[PDB]
Amino acid sequence: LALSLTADQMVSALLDAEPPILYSESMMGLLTNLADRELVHMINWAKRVPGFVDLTSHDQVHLLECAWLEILMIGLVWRSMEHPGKLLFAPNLLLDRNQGKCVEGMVEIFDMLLATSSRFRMMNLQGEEFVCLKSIILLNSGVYTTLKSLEEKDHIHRVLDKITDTLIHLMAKAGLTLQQQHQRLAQLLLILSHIRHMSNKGMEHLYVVPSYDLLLEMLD
Amino acid sequence: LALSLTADQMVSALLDAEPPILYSEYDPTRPFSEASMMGLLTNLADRELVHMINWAKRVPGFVDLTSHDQVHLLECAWLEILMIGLVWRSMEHPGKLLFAPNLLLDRNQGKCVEGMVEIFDMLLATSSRFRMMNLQGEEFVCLKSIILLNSGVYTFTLKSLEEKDHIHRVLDKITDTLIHLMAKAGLTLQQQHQRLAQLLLILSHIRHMSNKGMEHLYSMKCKNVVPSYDLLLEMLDA
Ligand SMILES: CC1=C(c2cccc(O)c2)[C@H](c2ccc(OCCN3CC(CF)C3)cc2)Oc2c(O)cccc21
Ligand SMILES: CC1=C(c2cccc(O)c2)[C@H](c2ccc(I)cc2)Oc2ccc(O)cc21
Ligand SMILES: [Cl-]
Repeated sequence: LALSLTADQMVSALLDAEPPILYSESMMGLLTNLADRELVHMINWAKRVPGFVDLTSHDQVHLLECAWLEILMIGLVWRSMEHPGKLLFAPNLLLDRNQGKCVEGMVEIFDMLLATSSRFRMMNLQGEEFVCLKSIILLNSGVYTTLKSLEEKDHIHRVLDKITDTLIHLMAKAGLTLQQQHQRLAQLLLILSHIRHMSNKGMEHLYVVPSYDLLLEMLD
Repeated sequence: LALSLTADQMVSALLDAEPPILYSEYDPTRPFSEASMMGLLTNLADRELVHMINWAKRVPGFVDLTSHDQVHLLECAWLEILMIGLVWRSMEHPGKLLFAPNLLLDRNQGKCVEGMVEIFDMLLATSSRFRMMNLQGEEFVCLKSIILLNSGVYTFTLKSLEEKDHIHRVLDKITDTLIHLMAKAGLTLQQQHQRLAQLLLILSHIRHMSNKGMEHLYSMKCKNVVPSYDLLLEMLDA
């Protein structure tokens, strides 16, 4: 059924799955409390990504274990798009570069986050595109790791071809030429490589992580 | 000159500029210790790096950048670049990595170094994926150039914006080149989009392997790992 979705239906479902923008309640305390609350919505958001519930729980948890920080980051970067120089962690928590210095080592990631946000800005990324990218992150990041082993990986890649299709359909409908569609597709997906980088540097900086058993409980 | 190339001229440019396959140090002690295996791999990686600098200077658009940005892009990209070279070389060797034609290692010989087994398995997996996708050489040289230009672009003023804008134009051209090969090979427009995406999603995996690898090299206290920024600017000169 997830494989039979049209482009419009794919977008419509992902737009409906979007978690809410939460509010903040030492600076690590705030961000952590916040990220924990965003995490719970993310689990329930992931179950509404088409094709995700068609996976075993082992593979749902593995995809979530490899993607959770990329997912928080792309959401953060998206929120902040219309607030240059600042990171809109929450509407009552708009931090700038310099306030990143409050915590040692945080400055570096803060600046990468900002740059991404500026990149999305000057590409003028759309909310329709955003939700497609966020799902690609979910499905794509942990997939490169028996009877179920091959069938699941194939399913995931066929879904990903569908989100590709969606992204293209959206671009065509927006008035982009074929060449322009290809290019914008590549530009968006190359930015994902930067978000992986940021996720690894942030995951390193946090050394405070969802364990395999932890996430398995939340799906159920 | 760079943005005036055609698809065909771009491929040829990148194909001609490919660096050579090199051999490991000959007649090392086998089996290896955790030290000697790293010594062989490190001697080999260092030697590849010199060829990579001269390769980087032939990727269209790269020399058009100031010297500070060229060194920045290489700092960010060098291990990703060494890793995709490896993955490619190891495509027709299931379950094995072809570090050198005289150094073909399986999963078990990665256990010889604490922590390498993990990275090893990520490299094998990526290698299989290229095999199943049937990655061509023409596509490979585009992906390699894409890693070089893109990995560091989002991390560096009127001119600092001119340099980004330029890099993205070249990148936009390598993308056209990728598509043009896919069309020339006779894939449908849909198939073309899906393959382009599958390929660029893999770069995301390569970046993850490169960060982990970078973490691993720092882990076992290798003084010094990584080409320092100091080091690459030396080699970039003439
Ligand atoms: C990019 C970013 C942060 C960010 C992330 C890394 C570095 C950095 O400088 C900022 C921290 C953060 C992220 C994750 C985090 O996870 C903690 C793990 N949880 C505690 C539970 C187990 F005890 C699971 C803590 C802080 O705050 C955020 C948010 O609140 C919401 C969205 C993005 C971020
Ligand atoms: C991927 C890789 C290494 C590798 C693989 C797994 C883990 C790891 O830390 C390094 C290791 C390496 C050792 C020292 C340095 I300085 C750089 C790379 O040896 C290599 C040689 C050539 C090559 O193309 C890739 C590698
Ligand atoms: Cl939205």
